[PDB]
Amino acid sequence: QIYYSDKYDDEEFEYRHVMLPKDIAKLVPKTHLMSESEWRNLGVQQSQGWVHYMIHEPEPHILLFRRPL
Amino acid sequence: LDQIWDDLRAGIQQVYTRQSMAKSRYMELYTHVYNYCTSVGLELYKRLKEFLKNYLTNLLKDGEDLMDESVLKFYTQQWEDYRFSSKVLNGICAYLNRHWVRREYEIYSLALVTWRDCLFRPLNKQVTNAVLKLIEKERNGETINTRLISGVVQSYVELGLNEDDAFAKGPTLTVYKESFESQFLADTERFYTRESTEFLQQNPVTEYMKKAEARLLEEQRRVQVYLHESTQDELARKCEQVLIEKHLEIFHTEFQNLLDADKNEDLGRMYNLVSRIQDGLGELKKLL
Amino acid sequence: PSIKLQSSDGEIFEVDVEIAKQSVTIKTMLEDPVPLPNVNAAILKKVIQWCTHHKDDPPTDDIPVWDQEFLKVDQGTLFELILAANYLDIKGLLDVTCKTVANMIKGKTPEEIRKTFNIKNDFTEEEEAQVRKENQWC
Amino acid sequence: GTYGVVYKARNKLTGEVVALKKIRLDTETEGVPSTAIREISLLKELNHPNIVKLLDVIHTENKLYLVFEFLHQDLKKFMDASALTGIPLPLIKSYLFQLLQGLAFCHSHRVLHRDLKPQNLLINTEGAIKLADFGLARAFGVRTYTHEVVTLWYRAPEILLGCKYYSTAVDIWSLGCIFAEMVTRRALFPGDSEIDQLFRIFRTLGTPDEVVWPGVTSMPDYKPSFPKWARQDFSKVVPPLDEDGRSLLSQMLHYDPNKRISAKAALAHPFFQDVTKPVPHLRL
Amino acid sequence: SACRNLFGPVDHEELTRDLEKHCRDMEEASQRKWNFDFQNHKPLEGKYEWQEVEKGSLPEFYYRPPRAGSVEQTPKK
Amino acid sequence: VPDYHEDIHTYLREMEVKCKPKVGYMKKQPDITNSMRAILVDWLVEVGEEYKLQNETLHLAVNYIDRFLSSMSVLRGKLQLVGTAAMLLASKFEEIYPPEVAEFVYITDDTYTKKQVLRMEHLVLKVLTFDLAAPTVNQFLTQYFLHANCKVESLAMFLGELSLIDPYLKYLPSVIAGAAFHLALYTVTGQSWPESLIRKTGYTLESLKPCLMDLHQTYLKAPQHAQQSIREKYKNSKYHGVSLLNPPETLNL
Amino acid sequence: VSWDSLPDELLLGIFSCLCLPELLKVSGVCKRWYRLASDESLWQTLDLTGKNLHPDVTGRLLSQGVIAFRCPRSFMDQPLAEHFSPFRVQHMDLSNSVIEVSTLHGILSQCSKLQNLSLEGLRLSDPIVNTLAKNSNLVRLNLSGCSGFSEFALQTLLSSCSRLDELNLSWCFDFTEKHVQVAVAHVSETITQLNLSGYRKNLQKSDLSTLVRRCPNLVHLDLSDSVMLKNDCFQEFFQLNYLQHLSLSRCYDIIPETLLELGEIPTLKTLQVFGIVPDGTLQLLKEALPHLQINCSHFTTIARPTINQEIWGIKCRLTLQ
Repeated sequence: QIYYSDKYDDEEFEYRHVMLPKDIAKLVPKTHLMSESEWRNLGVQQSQGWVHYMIHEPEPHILLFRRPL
Repeated sequence: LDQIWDDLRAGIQQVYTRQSMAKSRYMELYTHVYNYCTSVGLELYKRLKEFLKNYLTNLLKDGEDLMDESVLKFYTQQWEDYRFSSKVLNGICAYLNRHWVRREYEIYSLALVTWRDCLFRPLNKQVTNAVLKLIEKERNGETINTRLISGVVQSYVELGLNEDDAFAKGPTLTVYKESFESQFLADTERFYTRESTEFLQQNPVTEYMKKAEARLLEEQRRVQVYLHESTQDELARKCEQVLIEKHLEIFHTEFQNLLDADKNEDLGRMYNLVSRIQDGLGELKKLL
Repeated sequence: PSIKLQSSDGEIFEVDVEIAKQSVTIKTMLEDPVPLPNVNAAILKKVIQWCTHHKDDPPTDDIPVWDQEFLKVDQGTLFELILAANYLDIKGLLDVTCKTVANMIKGKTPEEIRKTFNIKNDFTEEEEAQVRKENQWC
Repeated sequence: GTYGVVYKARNKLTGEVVALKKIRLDTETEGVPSTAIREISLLKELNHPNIVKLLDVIHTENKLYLVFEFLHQDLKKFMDASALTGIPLPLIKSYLFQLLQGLAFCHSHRVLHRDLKPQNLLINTEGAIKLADFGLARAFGVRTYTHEVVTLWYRAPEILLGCKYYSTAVDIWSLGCIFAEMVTRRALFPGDSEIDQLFRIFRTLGTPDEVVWPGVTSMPDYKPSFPKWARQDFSKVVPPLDEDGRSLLSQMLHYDPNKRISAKAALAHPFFQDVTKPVPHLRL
Repeated sequence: SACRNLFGPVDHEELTRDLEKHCRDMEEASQRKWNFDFQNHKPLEGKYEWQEVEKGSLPEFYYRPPRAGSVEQTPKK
Repeated sequence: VPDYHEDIHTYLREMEVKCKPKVGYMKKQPDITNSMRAILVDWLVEVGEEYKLQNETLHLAVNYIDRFLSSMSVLRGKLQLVGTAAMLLASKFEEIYPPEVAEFVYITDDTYTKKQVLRMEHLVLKVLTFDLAAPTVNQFLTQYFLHANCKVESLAMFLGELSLIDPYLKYLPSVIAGAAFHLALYTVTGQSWPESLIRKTGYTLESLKPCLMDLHQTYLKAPQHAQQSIREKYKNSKYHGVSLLNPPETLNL
Repeated sequence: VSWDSLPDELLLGIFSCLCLPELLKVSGVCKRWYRLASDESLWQTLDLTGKNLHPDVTGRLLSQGVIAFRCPRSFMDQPLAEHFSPFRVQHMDLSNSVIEVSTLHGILSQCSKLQNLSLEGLRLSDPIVNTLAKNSNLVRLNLSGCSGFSEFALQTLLSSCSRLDELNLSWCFDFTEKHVQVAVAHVSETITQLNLSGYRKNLQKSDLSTLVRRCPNLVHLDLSDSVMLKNDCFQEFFQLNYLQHLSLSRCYDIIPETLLELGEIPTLKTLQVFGIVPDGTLQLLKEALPHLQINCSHFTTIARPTINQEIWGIKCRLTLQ
């Protein structure tokens, strides 16, 4: 269900995005974005330091994280 | 403006010392007030405050300096008339209260504040002393004109200062507590302490108990017809602490001898009295 | 009972006390032929009609259609009517007139608004560019 | 498995290519589909060598028959066959010439395709290529139209950033993507979703900004917290291609729609004015 | 307000007969020029060599349908 | 970009002559009159307004109505179903989210079944032979407006629709469009037909004099006409309420 | 009729029925209307959700008398050039905005009556927090994800602020044992809701003990991703008395079974324990302590202004849709 994406990076940060199924995606808050504890509770599984930093209005079921180098 | 001010002042002179003017005059005054506030009425507010201070000082000059029994029949009348006429005046200048006093002082509250500054005159202690003298008829004498007391009591209740303290909440009895209740309670204690002892030194204790109960019921009734309701508890506590709670040893002796006597009824009244006070029955049960 | 309300020119319209009670000023005056030298009969009759229509109220933003058609009248009377409502200090009537004027201003440009309201523009031709510069972020 | 039935006819004709198409019509659901009506009305009005021709319309009680024009091979399978060999440059130039001619005609006649992709381009055994799939056509006079276009692989930054007017410059973007794709046998922008698509476009052509794209910051779905990438050298993006073709691609995948060349303007390129007409080398 | 009539209901089976007699015009010309049984999805004697070409030959467009431990790190998939 | 504007203009000028219906067709109908089609088109504009559709839908619907009646006769009761089918066709061709057949078989007060609507749908497709991309005036007006304030356009479309209410069918849609544009421009601000239009479309004022005076006189007679649904609809502020202005009594041509 | 004869109160009454674009539009009519377009009574509650803008524009707007200034996820990466007076804003929301350190320092060196705040996701610094120390009236606060300040600055801030009702010092990715120590040492005594998650190898036993023996009024607590919490921590919570909402999610050093003891605290209502409890055993926990709610609120609530466009129950009237 949870589909991850490859790492694409610029000269200073390094990124990733993650898709969600319908049941999980129905949970995301549309007012404030999240924090590491929040999305780990959601059910994401990855390293330490990734920061949720954007919401895309047309498609809410996609999350965008980043973490510095 | 100026031309408005003369007629307005004359009209306000008319509203005080009321002669029940006609609604045409009142609409003329209201229209003047509304007209000036459309062209921002700080200046008119200042003039109103000035005029009230002047008039009330002049009224104080006369009628004062009586010291008893006539400071009341003067003060209650003046307070009543001034309150009514000031209420009407607040009615007239109602346009200020909506559009300039809202950016901060209502006219009625200003009038009450000025009358309060008339209260902090010898007119404060004199009237209280005279009321105490009149209620010195706690002994007897159906000459207590309750309309000469309830007016002052209500005035003391009302004048609780409110000028932007927080807001109009409800009962503001600060002035009542700090300028009338204390003296009343102290005098009550003093008089009862004197009379109870002098009566004890001449009579058997049964009549003392009867008189104590009678005075208790009388002083519970008295508050319901004279004073503000937030007074019953403290007065009851003090009158109990004076009429009883300070002759318990005499109570013990009479308790012993009434057990030597054959009265089961002073039993009941004694029980009611001692129950009115704390922890009495233990000494009653123990010698029992 | 009833009260004899006299306009600025004698058009005495006898009106129920419970109807005139709607106006706060008259309410407080009655609390303790009455001329109202700031209202003529033309406005007074319409005010009485409106009050009688709202006499039994409980006591955008969903303007009632009765008032709306009652307000479907030209400019000068609207101006005089707002002033009369302020002078007598009636809440709902002043509110609805203000709301109608607001909705009627909606849509037009500064030129059109300035034209329709007979507003005398001033301090212009050199600073309006600056004031619009203050408002790009709109 | 792989259900369907087709029919042909080869009796006496030079342009003897025919094929029958039947489209189901459910009796009581919206009736005739809007796509069918748009297709038929916009198709029986155009005629051109680089466009599939319609010959007749047959309307039964519950089915529709369209006598299209048969043709041999599309582009996806043709590139898949030559996926390791590459495509001859003159053949590419001829294909691009025919595509540009067809686009010029369609846009002159007020018709928008909006659905161009290699899967809808049909080639003949003589080098001639023609368009198809006019079910998404619409007659534009520019208003605000429908907000669903070709495919996430071939959309344009006009639609992805949710613009309101998408007048006839999106087909140019799709054509450019197809051209670079067949040149390198790789789709330039293999998006997973819209965000992956935008991030890939940025990675290839650098982050847009007011200098590059005027009025980009005010688009409904722009957020300047995007990654700050730089426009890579356009060379290694399209290695096997010369300088003049690079110029044409650079001025045919430009961000701003106004600064994006049209069809007839593109017909006059040097790179392009050199014109051949070979034939396909493999079976069709 | 827009819910209005103009003339009341009118006869209908005459409409059905009229429209179906209308539709009997693409029955002689259809057989003539295209020599195919369109109404029955059947081919005919000829003049148009009818075959059933296999699906992999012609491009797909001609038949396309319409529309303690448990540490905090990354576990690869 | 003007890279295609003149080409599209020329192409439309070419198309408009192929789809022009017959003028004297109306008498051929045994039991229908021009007044009756006027009532039908009035109902039509009412429907088009209340469903919140576009006016180009109305123009295409009336064009299909004309090319159908001018090429086929029918008894009295069927004009309503014909109009509904024309609405369906125009909406599906043009408008983004077309209303369903249920709404149309409802707005006729449930007087006809869905299947008859489908059958006459087949019929109208048959007689038209799937030729629905016809040109109409609004495209010409929108092209003209490029060479101006919103009131001008509101009045222009007003005059055009008043024309399509019912003697104008002699003139081509470009002709009516030009005459309405000139008259509305004069009425709103007195400006005259610019030279660039004469360069582009080739029309001059003299060539459009008859339709221009017809539009003037019918504009005068319109406020007292028996039907004013268009008038009350353009009373709305969306169109700047411009249906209430005065029809000029004499022009300065 | 000359409508320029209207009184100011009626003109304000008229203006108070508009929407922000039109109120901006009417400002350009005549000098009097220009005055009345900014009269500190229409500008109570503003809103600039995500709308890009510029520091001087926002400074002028705040100086006009804003109270409830809501501006989440808007970008201001440009220098601030003008001086102002001390502002009057009370409920300032700036979460997630891409803003510059110098600009944020400039804008915060003016506000001093801040009754509430939120600085989620931003990056702060020593002058930032030093200036922020002046707000001796902060009912709430938030610093989630922020990073950069130092121990001395943190202790000065927390000592200066006393009335602080709820704190959320979460997930900062540059703290150390020193930072968390000074936080728990100098936190105020009124804290109703507190969150200190994230600090995996920095939250230690003595720290939690000091916290619980200092602040007795914690109603909502959470210590997620703390890996050094044990049984004695559980009894530390038993010394607490009003803990209605706990969450020890992903606390890896804890057996699932000792959690049954937690229900013995009387006033508990919720417990979010994601990560430790394996599947199936959740039913075991529920049946073991069925007087609670386990794993039912995925998202925090500690000083998050919005959870619906209303900031902290306050509704904004001037808006941009």
